[PDB]
This record gives sequence, C-alpha cells and structure tokens, in this order.
Amino acid sequence: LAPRQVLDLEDLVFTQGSHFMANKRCQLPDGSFRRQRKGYEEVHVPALKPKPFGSEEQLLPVEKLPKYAQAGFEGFKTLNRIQSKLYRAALETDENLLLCAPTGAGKTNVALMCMLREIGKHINMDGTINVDDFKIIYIAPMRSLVQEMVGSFGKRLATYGITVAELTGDHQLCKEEISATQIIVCTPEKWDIITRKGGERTYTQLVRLIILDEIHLLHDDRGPVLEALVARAIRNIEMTQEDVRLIGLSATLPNYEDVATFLRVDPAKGLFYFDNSFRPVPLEQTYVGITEKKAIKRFQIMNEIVYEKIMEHAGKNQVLVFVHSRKETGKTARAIRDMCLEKDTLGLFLREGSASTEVLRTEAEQCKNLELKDLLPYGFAIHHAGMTRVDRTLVEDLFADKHIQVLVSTATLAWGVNLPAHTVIIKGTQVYSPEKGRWTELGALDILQMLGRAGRPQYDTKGEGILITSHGELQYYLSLLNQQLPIESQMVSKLPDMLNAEIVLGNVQNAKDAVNWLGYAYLYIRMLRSPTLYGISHDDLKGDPLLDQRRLDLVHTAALMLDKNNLVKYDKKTGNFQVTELGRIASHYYITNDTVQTYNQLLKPTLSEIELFRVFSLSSEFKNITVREEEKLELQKLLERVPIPVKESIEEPSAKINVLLQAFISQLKLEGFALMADMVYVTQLAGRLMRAIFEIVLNRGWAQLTDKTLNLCKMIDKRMWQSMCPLRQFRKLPEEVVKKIEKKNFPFERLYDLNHNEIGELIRMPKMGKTIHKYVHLFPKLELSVHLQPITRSTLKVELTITPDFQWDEKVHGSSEAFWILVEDVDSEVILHHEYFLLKAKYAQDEHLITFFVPVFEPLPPQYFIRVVSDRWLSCETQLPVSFRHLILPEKYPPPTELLDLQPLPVSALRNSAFESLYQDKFPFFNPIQTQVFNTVYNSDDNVFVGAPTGSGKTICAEFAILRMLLQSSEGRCVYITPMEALAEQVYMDWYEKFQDRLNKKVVLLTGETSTDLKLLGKGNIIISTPEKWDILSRRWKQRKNVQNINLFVVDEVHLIGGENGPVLEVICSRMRYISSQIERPIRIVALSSSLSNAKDVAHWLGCSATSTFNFHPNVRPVPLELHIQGFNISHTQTRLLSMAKPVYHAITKHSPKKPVIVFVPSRKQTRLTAIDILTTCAADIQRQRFLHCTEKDLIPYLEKLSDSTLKETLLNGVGYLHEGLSPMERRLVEQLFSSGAIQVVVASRSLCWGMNVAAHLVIIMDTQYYNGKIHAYVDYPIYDVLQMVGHANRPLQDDEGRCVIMCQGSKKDFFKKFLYEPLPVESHLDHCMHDHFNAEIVTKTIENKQDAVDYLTWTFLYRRMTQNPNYYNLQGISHRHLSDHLSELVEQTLSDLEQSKCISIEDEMDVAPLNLGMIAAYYYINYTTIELFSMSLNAKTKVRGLIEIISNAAEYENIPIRHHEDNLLRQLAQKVPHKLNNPKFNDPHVKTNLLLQAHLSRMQLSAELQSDTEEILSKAIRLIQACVDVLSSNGWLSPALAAMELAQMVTQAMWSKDSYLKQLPHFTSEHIKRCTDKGVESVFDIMEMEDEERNALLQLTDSQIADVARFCNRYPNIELSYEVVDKDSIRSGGPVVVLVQLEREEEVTGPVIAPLFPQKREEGWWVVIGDAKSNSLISIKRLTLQQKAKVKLDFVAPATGAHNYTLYFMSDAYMGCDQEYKFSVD
Ligand SMILES: Nc1ncnc2c1ncn2[C@@H]1O[C@H](COP(=O)(O)OP(=O)(O)OP(=O)(O)O)[C@@H](O)[C@H]1O
Ligand SMILES: Nc1ncnc2c1ncn2[C@@H]1O[C@H](COP(=O)(O)OP(=O)(O)O)[C@@H](O)[C@H]1O
Ligand SMILES: Nc1ccc(S(N)(=O)=O)cc1
Ligand SMILES: [Mg+2]
Repeated sequence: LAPRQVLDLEDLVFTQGSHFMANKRCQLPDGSFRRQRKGYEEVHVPALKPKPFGSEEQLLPVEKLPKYAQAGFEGFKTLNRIQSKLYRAALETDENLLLCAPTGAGKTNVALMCMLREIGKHINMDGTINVDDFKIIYIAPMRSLVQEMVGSFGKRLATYGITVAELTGDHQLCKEEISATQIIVCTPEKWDIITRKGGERTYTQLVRLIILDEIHLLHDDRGPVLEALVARAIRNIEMTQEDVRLIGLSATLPNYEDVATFLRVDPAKGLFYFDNSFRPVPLEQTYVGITEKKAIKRFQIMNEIVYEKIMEHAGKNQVLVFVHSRKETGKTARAIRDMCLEKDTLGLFLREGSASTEVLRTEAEQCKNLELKDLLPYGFAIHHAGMTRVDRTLVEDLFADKHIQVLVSTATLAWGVNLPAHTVIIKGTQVYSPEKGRWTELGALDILQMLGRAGRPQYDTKGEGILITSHGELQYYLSLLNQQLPIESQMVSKLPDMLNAEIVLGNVQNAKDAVNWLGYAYLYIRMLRSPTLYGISHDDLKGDPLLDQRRLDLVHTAALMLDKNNLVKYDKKTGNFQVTELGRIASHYYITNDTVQTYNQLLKPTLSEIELFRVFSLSSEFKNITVREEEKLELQKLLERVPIPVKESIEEPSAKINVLLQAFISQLKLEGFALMADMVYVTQLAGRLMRAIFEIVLNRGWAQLTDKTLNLCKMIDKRMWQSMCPLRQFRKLPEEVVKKIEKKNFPFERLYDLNHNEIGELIRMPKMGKTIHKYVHLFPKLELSVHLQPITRSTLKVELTITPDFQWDEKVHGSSEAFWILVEDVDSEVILHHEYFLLKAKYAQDEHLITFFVPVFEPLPPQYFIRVVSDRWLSCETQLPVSFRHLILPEKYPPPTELLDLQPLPVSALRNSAFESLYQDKFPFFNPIQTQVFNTVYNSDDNVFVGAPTGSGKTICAEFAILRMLLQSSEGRCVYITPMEALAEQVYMDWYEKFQDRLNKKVVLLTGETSTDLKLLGKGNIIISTPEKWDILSRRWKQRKNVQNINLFVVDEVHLIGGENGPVLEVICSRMRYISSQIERPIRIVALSSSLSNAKDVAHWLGCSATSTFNFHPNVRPVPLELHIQGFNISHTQTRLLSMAKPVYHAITKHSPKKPVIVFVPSRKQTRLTAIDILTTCAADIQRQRFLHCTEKDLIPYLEKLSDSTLKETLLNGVGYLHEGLSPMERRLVEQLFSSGAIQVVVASRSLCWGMNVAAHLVIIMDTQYYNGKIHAYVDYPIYDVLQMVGHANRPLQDDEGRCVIMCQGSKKDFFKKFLYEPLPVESHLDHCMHDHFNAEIVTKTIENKQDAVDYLTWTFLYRRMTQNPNYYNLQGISHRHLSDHLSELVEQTLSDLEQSKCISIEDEMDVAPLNLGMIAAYYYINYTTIELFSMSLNAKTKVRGLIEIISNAAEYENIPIRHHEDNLLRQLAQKVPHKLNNPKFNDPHVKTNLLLQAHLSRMQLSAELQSDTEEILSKAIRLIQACVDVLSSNGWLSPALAAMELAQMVTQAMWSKDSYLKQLPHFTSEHIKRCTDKGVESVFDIMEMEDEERNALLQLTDSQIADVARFCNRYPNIELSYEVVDKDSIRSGGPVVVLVQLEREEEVTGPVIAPLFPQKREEGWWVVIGDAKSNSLISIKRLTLQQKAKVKLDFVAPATGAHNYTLYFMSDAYMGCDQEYKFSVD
C-alpha cells in the first residue's frame, strides 16, 4: 500500500471558524461615500435598481401552473421573479438544483414546487394521494426556523392530507410520529444523529427528496455536519441505486458553483444564481465601526448611534433592533426611551400614529407583564424567546398590524416569525459563546437572516439596514453582505469524529474506503480549486491531480487519533479499521473522541458519585470553559447549596462545571449572566454524555456504577435528586404539596397502603388527598416472578414473568415504558446478564415471559438478584432474589469418547463390489469418525450410538448397518426414522437411487394415510418415516406382524428428543426397545446424534454398551469450523435486521470472498430483500457481478422457466434465494446453480435449513429470532435449528475449513458462545405430553392397570434423566424414593385427566379400560382434549356452520402460526366471508383457521403464506371431520351426523352447502353455471347421459379441457344399491333386525380421487347409514372402501310393537351429490 505522512492537523485548519475570510480585497458598488465621525467610521452602499425584464421573461400565474399544484397556493395570485425561471426546473424536471438568491427573494416557494412534484407522482387515480409511499426531508439550520417551517408548510399541504412534523432536539430513537409523517423538517445535526444509528434505512428508505436550506452553513463550524450529511446521502443513492433529488438553497456568496458540484448539480441545467439586484425590497445598507475601545464609553457611543439613526423616521416608519441577550432587549428599549426623553426629550409623542389614536389599542393590551406594560403605552416593545409566553405572540400581532413603532428583539425572531420592518439596525455584533468560552463575533448566517428583514414586501419601497460593530478587522461584514465572502470547507476541524461515524456505519472499512469517502466532501472540491489556500502546493497538485496523497495523509492522521483514543483499532500495514464499543457509543451519542478517552481512562467499577461528577466535568466539550472573576462569588454560593461534595476542584473549571450541573438538578435560581449561558450549555450536553457513560458501564457489567450512572441520567432528565419524592415527576401536581409530604419522614412505598382519606390526614391537607391517590397508582410498578431449571452445572435456564401492576394513561406513560432487566451476583457487583424490556401500551396488564441463561460457579452462593429498573422513572424498580438454597445441580457429564488418530480407512475394507461402487466414485478414504465407527456397525449385529457434529458423515454410518442387513438377510427389513419430513424426503432420494436402483431392493417412504402405508411397510426392504407417521402404525404392533419382524431400526438426529415434538420420537424409540426384548429376536437399534454431553443416558436407554457408544466432541468435526458470533445491541428487530445488512456483505468479502455462501434469514420477505441488498452493495463496490461465476448468456435457457420475475433478476447478478413461496421446480433450479458454482450466494429462510441439500463454505445466520404473533413477541431460534444451519458450512472435498458468522441481539451472544462449541445436553418433555400416549396404550391394552403405567415409563429417556437432573422435571426432592413417588404422582394425574375427560375408565383404583371417546382419539391420532371439546360442543341441532367452528377449535390447529402484521390481513378477510364471526380475536390461531377454512370453501385465492397455511390445515381436516361423525353417531343424533358427512365432501372439493354441483368439474367459472342453469343442466348426472357432440357444443372447450374432464368421470363413482331386510316377515320387539346392503360399481376403472383444490391425494370413503328422519335418530352406521364389490351388514333393535317408517342413507366423504336415499319399512 501507499506511504503516508502524519499531518500538523491544527495548522491546515481554518482557525477563525465561520469568521474566516480568504477574501483579501473588497469592492464597493457605486455609492462609496464614507462619513467619518472620528469616534466611528460610516460606510454606505446604496440600494440597487431592479434589472430589466428579458425577452419572454414574464411572471407565471397559478392559473397556468399545472392544475394539481394549485392547492397550497391560495393566498398567491402569481409567481415571483425568481420563481418564474424555476417553474420548469422545479416541477417539470427531476434535476438536482442549486438556487442562489438574496435572502427574502423567495427561494422557499421554489423548494415547495419541488415538493409538489414528488407528491405529483402519487395521485393514485380515484384515491387522492399515496401518503404512505414516500417521504421528504427539509434540512434547516435553526430550530426556530424549523418550527416556523412546519407551521407554514403545514397549512399549505393540509389540503393534501399530508402531514409535516418537527423533529429536532434531544429525541433519542424517536417515536412513531416520524413514521406517520411525510415531510420531516429538522436541523443538520439532528438528521446526522438519526442517520448514524446503524438502523437508519427505516427512516430513509422511502425518502425521495431532501432539501438543504441555507446551505452556505457549509462555511460555519457546523459546516462539516452538512458535508457529512450529503456525502453520506449521495453515496447511498449509488449503493441502493435509488434516485434521490437534492436541492440546495443558498445566499449569494462566492464559490457557489463548487457547492453545485458538491450537490451533483448540472451547471447548464440546475445552477440558478441571482445577484442582489433581485431582493424583495431594494436595500439601503449602512455599516458603522467603532474606532475607539473605551469599553464603558463603548455602550455610550453605541447607544448614541442607535439614537440618531432612529430619529430619522418617527411617525410613519417602523424599526427593528437586534441585540444579543435575553435581557438586552429591555435595557436597550428603555435606554433609548430615556435617551430620547432627557436628550432634548425628542417626542415619543412624535411616534404614536395620528395625534392620539391606536393609542387605546396599545393601552387596551397594556395589562401584560414582563416590562411590556411599561413600553406599550409609549412607542416601544420587546420580543425574546426566553420565558415570554403568550405575550410573545401578541407583540407579533400589533407590530404586523402596524401599531407598535419600535421593536427591539433577540435574533431568534428573525428565524421564528416572518415579520419584516422598514429599517433594521443590528447592535454590537458580539455574542458570548459558551463552547468557545468567551466572546466572539456572531455567525455570518445570523447576520444575513436578520438583515434580510429590512423592508416589508408589500408596504415598503426601500429598506434600511444599519450594522453597528467594531471597526477593528470588521470590513469582513462588507464582504458578507455584498456577495464577496467566499464559502469554504471546515471539514479538517472535525475530521476524526466525522470519519469515526462512517466507520461505525460500515460505510468505510479501511483507509482506502476512507480516502474515497473524502472525495464526496465539499472539502475535496475546494482543495482542488484552491489548493494553496488548503496548504497544498502547486507542484503537488500537478503531480497528483486527484489529491491521492493529501486525502490519504489526512485520513491516516485522523486514524492515528481514533487509535490513540481507542475508538478504532487501526494497523498501519493493511490500513484496516476495526470498530470498538467505545467508538460505537461515541458516534451514537455524538461525543468527541478525546472525551471517550477520558471516560475510558477514569471510569472504573468502584467510582463514587463524587468522582462520577468529577469525570463528567473532564469531558472535552468543556475544554474551553473558564472561571471568570465576575462570577466567583456566585459559584461559591452555589457550591454551598449543592448536595454532592466537589473535592479539590476548588476554583478550577472542573469545579465550575460540576456545581453548574448540580445547581441545575437542585433547580437553583441563577443570577449571573454568562454563568447562566454556561449552565444552559453544559445541561443540554449532559443528557448525552451521561447516557454515554451509562452505556459504557452497562456493557462492562459494572453493577454499581451502572446504577449510579442511570440514576444520574434520570436526575438530569427529571430535574430532581434521587432522595426527593417520586411524585415530583408528575408535572401537574402542585409543588408545595410534594414539599409537604417530603418533610414528613415518610417512605413512598407506604402510600400504596393508604386511601385518599388517610393520605390527606397525614399531609395535613384534605383537599389533595384524592388526587394524590390517582398519581400513586399511575406510578410504574412491576411484579416479578421467577422459575428455575438447571441445564448444566454451569448454566441455569431462568424464566422471568414480569407482571404490570399499575394503571396506564397515554398522557403520562405515552405508548410504552422501557425497563432494564439486570441479573447480578450476591455481592451485587457484577451484571451477569442484562436486557432491555419494552412494555407496549396495547399489551399492558398482559403477561410477559422472559427467558435467558445465567452462569453459575463451583461453590454456589445463596442467591442472585434480578432487578427490573425503569429507563426513565426515578426510584422505579423491583428486585427479586433468586434463591439457590434448594438447587440441585445436575450430575457431571462424562468426557467425550476420544478420537483415535487411526490411519484413514479405504473403501476396500467394505468387501462387496456392488457395495463399494456407490462410494468409490465419491471419496478416496473414510473420515476419522467413520473409520473408528465402522468395525462396530458393519461387522457387529448389535446396537450402536454415534454422536458427532452435523457435517461429519453419520448418514453412511447408518448405511453401514443397512448393508449388513442386506448381506445377512435376503429380504430383510430396516426402519429409518428422521425427525423432519423434509429430511425424510432427502434421504429417500439418496437411498432409493442407492438401494432400489444400484442394489435393486425396494425403498419406501411412509405417508399420512394408514391403509396404503401398511402396504408399503410390507413390500419394503428400507422404510423411511417421520416419527408421527411411524407412531400410528406401531401403536397396534400386536395386530401388525410387519412391525414385529423388523431386523434393523435406525434413529437419526436423536438429540431432537429434547425439542418440540420430541415426545413422539421418544415414545416410538421406547416402543422398539420394549418389543425387541419381548420376542427374543433382538431388533438392532442404531441411533445417530449431534455431540451430546449426556450420551451415556441415551445409550443405556437404547441398549448400547459403553464401548459401542461413540460420542465425539465438536472439535472432532472432519471439516474444522471457524465460528464468529457478532452481537448487535439493538432491541427493535426491524432495526436490528436493517443494521445487519452491511455487516452481511462485509462478512462475505472477508471470510469467503470467492467460495460459496449461504445466508439464513428469519422470513420469506427478508429472503428477497437481503438478496437485493447484496446485489446493490456489490454493484456499489464497483464489482457489479462478482458473484456470477458463469456468463449471463449461459443462464438464459434455465431462467426461461421462471415466473417470479425477481430471482430471474437476482440470479443474473449471481445471487439466488429460497423460500416456500417458490415452486418446487423453482427451488430445484436455484439449488442446482449453487452446487454447480454458477452463483456464489443463496439467501434462504430459516424454515428451509432442514430442506436444503446444499453446502456453502461460509454460512451466515442473520438474526436468530422470529416473530410470534400469538404472544406479540419475538422468540429465539431453537438451538437445534441453529446447529443445523451451521452444518451447512462444510465441504469436505473442497475447503480446508468451514466458516460461520452468527449475527444476534447482544442479549443472545453469551448463550451461543457456550452451546455451539461444547457438547449439547438434552432433556425429555415426555411428561408434558403424557396423556395421548397413555390413552393409546390403554386402547391397545398395553396398559391394563395403574402398575403397567409405572412399568411403561421405565423404558423411556424421561426415566433416566429424572434421576440426573431432578430440578428440571421439578422433582422437589432428590433420588431413589422421590423417583418412585414422582412417577406414581405423574401416572396418577394423567389417568385422572383421562378419566375426567371420558377417555378411560378407572375401576378399583388399580385397573383401567378404554372408553368410547378414548377409542376414537387413538384411532384417528387426535389429541384427547380435541375430542373432549368435540363431545362437549356437539348437540342435536348442530349444523355445518357450528361444525366448522367446532372443528377449527381443534387443539391440532393450536400450532398454526400468526405472523407479523397478519392481524390487519385477517381483519379484512373476516369482513369478506359467508359466515361472520362475533368477537373474533385475530391473534387466535383458531379464528385464523376458521376464516382460512371458509376462504377455501369459497374458492378464494389470497396471500401466499395463507394458501400455504390452508394446506397445513386441510392436511388434518379429514380425520377431524370423520371423528365428529363417530361422536354424533355414538350419541344417536341423525341431523348433525349427515351434515357432518356433507362437510367431509365439500371440504375435499372446496364448495359450499348450496353451491351448484357443476363446480366439481375443472375450468368451470361462476358464469358457466348460469349458462347451464338456464340451459337445463344442473347436475353431473345430466352431462353423462347426453351425447358427446351435444356436450362440447354446450359451452367452450379445448382439447386439453376434454382430456381432464374425461379422466374425471373415469373415477366419479357410479352408484347403485340393492337391499333386503333379513327375516323381513318374522321380526319382533327386542330382537335383531338385519339390513343387508349390496354395493357394486359399474365403472370398473379406478384410480386416485381427483379433488384439484386439495393438497393430499386421498382415497374414496363411504358411509352406509340407517336412521329415523321423523324423530332425528341415528340407528346404525358402517364405514368402508368400495373395492368394486361389497356386502355390508348392519343390525339394530326393534321397538315395542307395530311398524315404523325408516330411512336409508348413502353418503360420500369425497364427492358432492352421489348421495342416495331410500324409504323402507319392517314389521
Ligand atoms: N468419508 C467422506 N468423505 C468426504 N465426504 C463425505 C464422507 N462421508 C460423507 N460425506 C459427505 O459429507 C456430507 C455431510 O455428511 P452427513 O449428511 O452424513 O452429515 P452428518 O454428520 O450425518 O449430519 P446430518 O446427516 O444430520 O447432516 C454429505 O453430503 C456426504 O455426502
Ligand atoms: N409569488 C409570491 N407572491 C407573494 N409573496 C411571495 C411570493 N413568493 C414569495 N413570497 C414571499 O416572500 C417572502 C420571503 O421569501 P421566502 O419564501 O421566505 O424565501 P427566502 O426568504 O429564503 O428568499 C415570504 O414571506 C413569502 O411569503
Ligand atoms: N442499549 C442497549 C440495547 C439493547 C441491549 S441488549 N443487550 O438487550 O441487546 C443492550 C444495550
Ligand atoms: Mg445424520
């Protein structure tokens, strides 16, 4: 890299700040005349005549202006002279503009027209405007001007339904008032703070137009912030490639074109410059400089000059005087009034208009305080911001209405309000500047503004500007006000802070990045056009025209500064930057680097509040504050009144600052001017600086100093010491009241126990007694509850339940309340864990559960402490000791099985050549894991456990066991179970083409349906299944032989046993252990797993011996892993995500710049977005297509088969993505391209980490939480899901290593740092899912009594772990006795619950038996509570409406997710469905399924994920409906039962109860029905009996339409029924009555049931039913499948005597309207 040079930075800089002039000479216009007065020199320049109207230079009227821009212009008939040249520029082009004009010329309306244009392209046809589509930024230099603008602009655009809102000050992470607004108005340094925050593209993404008002501020010491701002923005336009319009508004000053360059303005098309001949009113300006320095006489001289100047106006004229003190307005107004009453008493009577009128108006307003009463009767008045109230806005009135004759006012009036005067006289021009620590000349920006108020636009002809100042070196002002003071760049002054900001953002990563950034600065353009002025020689410039040396030297110098102060780690060699937490905080809280060093140096855990106050005063933003003599006395008084001792700071500036702050909190009235100005300064800085110290110390875990610092933050905010009364924080509560309660030695906590009457009776003030009670209960108060379960001997899982215990009030609490959860050691010295909890208003009084892990150490202490502290409220916290007194730590886990460094095992150890073949073509030798394992699995016929990290090759370890089975047995059968369906389908693909193609042995994959699955188990050598599918088969293992005689049983990913749905896995694996040892032909168990801590427990459970148990440590992983965990201390997920964007790219380029990359993101929407970001970042880096490793031409043939539109675009750029909205085809395509090498990067959603057969070199996990709409919260990725993600970063054949970067919220970092490197512990949750499996065992009669239930548990993993980690399973005791006790108390509850729910019967306490409800739940695999609710909610008159409600309330649909902002989506659907729901809470999955079910019936296409959810719903719908039939028929109800069967078919075909049966046929629309309704065809029976020529002539056909419908009626069941009553003649009461039903189809043709709008491929089902229609009674029932010919018998019992009238029913569960009816009689 290039050599660098350390720079004398202080030399290169412009020391004079805004006052600096590289102006040299100064030419005056034609009026030159100088009128000396010995004591002071006078200089005049005359008003300018107005330039001539050019050829076709007319003034455009609003009439001609576009009809949509008319609004916001009532109050205007025509356009200004300036505004005419710019109408095309502003409203007809999107070109960047730079406008220069006299202040007052009307540049603002030009900015307004530009706004209108951006609004112009959001007109939305009928709907008036697209308010939520865009945003405009208006950057103004003064807070007073901003509020002025929000006012004016707010009126204009109110007719557009558009909102413009203020946003400047101390707004840290602003509220949703910025998300609602469309025009943001603010100051530079505000906007800078916002766009530094890392999460910024949420405020700025929508921003289409930003406006820089008074951009000459560039010249000021605030100048850099503008440069920083614009450089930052411009660079972003390049990155996102989203065009943003820049508009500059400046005053007529030199260098304007350099500024236009800076703004990327086209000199030909966007530069508009208007010299001072374009003023609103022509200006007669007068400048006077006091020659002599007699300072007392100075005021006397100065006040004499104002005197005579005012006199030359009197009766008809109006004067404005500007001075520079809140109190100087009063002095001056009275000083002149007395002056002109003792110096020849020149008439104030000469002032009051007429001879004595309007004097009564000025007297009728005289009843107002603040020395205004004294001036108003006369001709004088005053205006200042400082504490002036409504009077301020009334002096404004009378001046504007021309009653007030002489107004002297502070500068803020020039910005705050548009009231101009005929003549303006600026007095003195000196200002006390706190940060400079002295008196200096005021800003060039301020002078211009106020002196631009000379002459009222509609009532004046000439304006008179008088400028009184020092003669000494202030011809500078002539330069300013006559187009001659040049605009320079002040960047060097603020370089290292400005650099640091970008570094923290990720915008610059190295000196090179930096040096490029500098090129965006106005600094760069000036150094070019004026190199000598900036210390560059003419010779350097010609040799280095792009200033590559200087910009690197500049950067290098500032880099060393940030390094010295530890804001940034920088090495001179590579030139790379690393960001530190110190520099991160620095940038975020806007504090200079030198301060951060001081804090880093002085802070320490044991800091006292005394030393704390000391430290704050060493802040470098105070480095200029001195202690003046004229204020030493008053400081001494303050020091004696303030509470915190100030050591030996004595009369140093440190002491001054320290007590100034204390005085502020004590609310001490101050007296000394300047001393007040100083106080204001350190107080506004005090929030940030403290909050910064808080974060520094929070992060280091310093418990005590964290508490001190947060409290100090709150004292400054709430202006009260910590000892005072919490009630003071209520600002609407009489301050004498609070003083009364304070002086009582009374503890605040005791106020909660008193009522309004007792309160007053103790304050001795019975009036306020009731309103205090109101406030006490408004005060934030939380209850904390804790639950503990130890994980290892080093970490415990803590479940904190916070519960709000107060009344909410949006005018007191706002929309939320922030807290900090702090968990600390016994000594309360260390913060062990911490996180930020946010109580949103909507969910106040709602339960909040917070989970997290904490470290524990060898000899445990009694307790830890959880403290929950308000972020804003003083004396507002809640503490909770977490006792360890009864804590039993789990047993020490055994070491990992050692990795023997055996020499690698070649494929030749496998003998069989048909075997070796499917391996030899792949890899040369076996990894150290497979070699070590081999011997035991391929040679032995016994049980074995393998525990290695994912990516280690355990799959083929399992395959070893399978080869042996095929070797040892001809048609042997092995069962293989993976916990995930997407994994099941992955192995089946691998194994089918491995075992049925290569080895010619049938390989099968189980499905939902029982009958067809039974068949597959039969013909299969290799069986593949998820645990749930295998459970419903093996549940009846007695009745099924094929389950019993299986040779081999492989369990993969057995660590998932500790996850959700872990129970079912554990139950089946135990069922195999039970069976195997119960038939004496031992089944071989082979279990594969991630590295376990407690593998001994698993092996002993599954029959493995220690030796044949292979649990390796994660470091054993064949491809070594490089893990990096990157925390983000950002709580708001959307923000966290957005600020992870740049770090994702930067990670690719660092860790895997060439090799492939997978990025996981939490959602489908994120998947598309992150991809697009990577592209745009890439193209901005000038790379464009560095992730495409083929040519675009090569891809076209594949991308032709894509319809997504956008991954077509992204893949073309080398980046793909994956979610579940993509077609299975679209997925396969993308994966293929990735494995091939064509694309380097795919972004996949978290859900697809299980369904991906793709490996990268680098895996990036972007955030680790997903939103769960049910509990309105974000929840963590299961560790299982993350272990998997990381496994994707291994490619054994191509990389020397795998790399993983996890990006997570900071509160999560420490958790990942343990459970990724170390082995994993696992527990059972069988006990929390114990009912359904017991209920099934009692049905199968494996559990015949209570003892058998205890015996059954002895085969489970649960049984092993209860002894090893008792507190996890809440075994309050320890071992041996408590164990038998707890087992028996567990079986007791479950049987009780099952008995109470009608599922089982308990007889003699010991014995159990299945009941009806229990039989139906075991059969259909339905949770027992579902059928409890089914039998509880189904009556005699339930119809298909109530049936849907009941079925959707199934416990099965509980797990249906509610995603972010679907509550708005579901709310819409509800007001669009046939059957309305009452009180339907839209975070309830049941409410969701209910609507999603109607939408499916109503053939509605909707959101992608909703159709995707509908699929998971329908997938369980059938078994649920069938269950309902069973219950209604078990209860003898006729009506509901039949309607329930209708539901079964109408679900399958997706149609309603009275929808035309014509909808069963493909391609038919709702209009095709009425062209058959009128025609005479309203049935499917009709279209089958009419000839073919007449059939296709009916409606519109195609060749492929005829093909689909033909095959439809080749499977539409043809029905005919014959029946006889056996012994029809001889039948009596109480005797059996047999009805023999004959069934046969004539189709002969059969096949898969066609129901296009149904995700499952289901089979035909039929119910034959007998009932009494008259009395609503179901008499007999039988379900079957046709098989072409069938004989169904079903008998019942006869009534007392006579003959009855019955009905015979024949219903389908699949097709609509095949149903037959028959009336018959017996006896
Ligand atoms: N001896 C070997 N040499 C090189 N590559 C191998 C070897 N054995 C397996 N592989 C490959 O390594 C990849 C990872 O192996 P595998 O899928 O078995 O991981 P695992 O450790 O079993 O965990 P999981 O199966 O849960 O991902 C597979 O794609 C496989 O093809
Ligand atoms: N077409 C117009 N008709 C009447 N008044 C105008 C017109 N254009 C601008 N003005 C007035 O000129 C005054 C000063 O102009 P402003 O828009 O504040 O820009 P600037 O002061 O930055 O030049 C404003 O009070 C505004 O009302
Ligand atoms: N300021 C801050 C925000 C969030 C977090 S954390 N640890 O909850 O993510 C810490 C500090
Ligand atoms: Mg595996």
